[PDB]
Amino acid sequence: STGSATTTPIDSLDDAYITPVQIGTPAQTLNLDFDTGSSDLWVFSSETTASEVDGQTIYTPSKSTTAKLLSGATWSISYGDGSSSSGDVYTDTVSVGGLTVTGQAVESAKKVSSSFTEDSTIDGLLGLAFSTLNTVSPTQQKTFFDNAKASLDSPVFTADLGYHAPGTYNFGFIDTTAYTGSITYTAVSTKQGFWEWTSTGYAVGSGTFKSTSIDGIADTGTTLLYLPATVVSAYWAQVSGAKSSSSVGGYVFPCSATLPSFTFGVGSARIVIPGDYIDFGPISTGSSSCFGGIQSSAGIGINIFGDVALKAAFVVFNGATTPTLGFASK
Repeated sequence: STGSATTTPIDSLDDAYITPVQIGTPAQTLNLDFDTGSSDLWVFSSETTASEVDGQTIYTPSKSTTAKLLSGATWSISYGDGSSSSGDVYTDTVSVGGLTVTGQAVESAKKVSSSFTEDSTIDGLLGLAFSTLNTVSPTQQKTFFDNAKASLDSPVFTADLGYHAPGTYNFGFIDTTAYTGSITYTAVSTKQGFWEWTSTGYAVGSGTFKSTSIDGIADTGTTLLYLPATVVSAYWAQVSGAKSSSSVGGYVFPCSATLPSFTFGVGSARIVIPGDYIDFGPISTGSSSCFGGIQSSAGIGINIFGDVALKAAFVVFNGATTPTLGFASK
């Protein structure tokens, strides 16, 4: 079997992407944030603290004939951005783009932190990292992809994120019309639970390519590109007036600037991020100071190939016995 679903930016900056997901019987459609950087599928629900819901669509398990409480199971998760959520667990039928999993753990939010409440466009998250990071206790649960894997024509999914435009998540097949040239595959370490790989280096604008290993994770759930301070400094030094602002929380630059591209290496291949992709607009409404899309990972503890990088490519998440990552231009 296969699935194919369109994923849509939540706002004009591509801060995140939502993909419609059918949960329960009859279907309850929720718009979820597909996150290759975590492994919980959780949703706003009829159990969510009422004050903490502001415009989201909720999952009501009592209205689903196929929902069953997973007795005793709870979950609790905190993300790199400081946000969090927690609750209990149902199993139910879950379909993404025509692909159906029965018995999927659907984690029902009792509590969510303010950033989730404040984002009315996201009804929950669908984790696509490795199931070893799933937070359900006392019995850890499998991700949607993990559950679907054996039924899929091929044990893969692909992320094809658009720049200021819709894109596609495919499950079980590689759309050879969706990219140009060939796909370069690179090794993955699952040791931390992530789609962790090593980039072979970088270039800034039309500059010469710097060969250097950069360990990081492919994370659709993170907006920006987080890299070592050396790399980030090298990039922003090519933008007149750019500086790191402790008050704002990263590199800013004059909104009058034309940004250079940023190239990253995948084995011998190269993915080019256009400069426009690195512009995240005024730090505040009307400001002439703009926020940069490439930021330092120092103090995160890991480098993150977030949406800024991934939307410049067609990305294959290969969940074969020996997982790998593929990148193509598009």
